[PDB]
Amino acid sequence: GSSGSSGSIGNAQKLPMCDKCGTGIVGVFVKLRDRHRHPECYVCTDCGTNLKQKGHFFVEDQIYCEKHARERVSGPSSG
Ligand SMILES: [Zn+2]
Ligand SMILES: [Zn+2]
Repeated sequence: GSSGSSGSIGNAQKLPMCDKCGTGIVGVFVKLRDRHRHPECYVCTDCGTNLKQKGHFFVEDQIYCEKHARERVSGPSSG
């Protein structure tokens, strides 16, 4: 464990907090339409594949891989 993260600081430039985890992003990242995510979180939510090239889909306010997304957008409906 690190048990660090020390350093007193006042105001700070606004950062696009990731959606998957929920933490202020810094540096390289994947900016979504109206949302923001990390360069590693951008991966699918079901399995976790790099949607960098493949791409991400919108289902129930979530992101998945065409492989999973298609299955969700097409099929049953979980209340
Ligand atoms: Zn994240
Ligand atoms: Zn998936």
